[PDB]
Amino acid sequence: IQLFDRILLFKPPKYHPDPYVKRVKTWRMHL
Repeated sequence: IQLFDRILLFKPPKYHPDPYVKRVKTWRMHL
């Protein structure tokens, strides 16, 4: 379930977001 770029831990009960902290995840992916 990570088809965000190529198209457009726990589970959150308040929202149904098809990940809270990406501010520094994608940046480290290019390293």
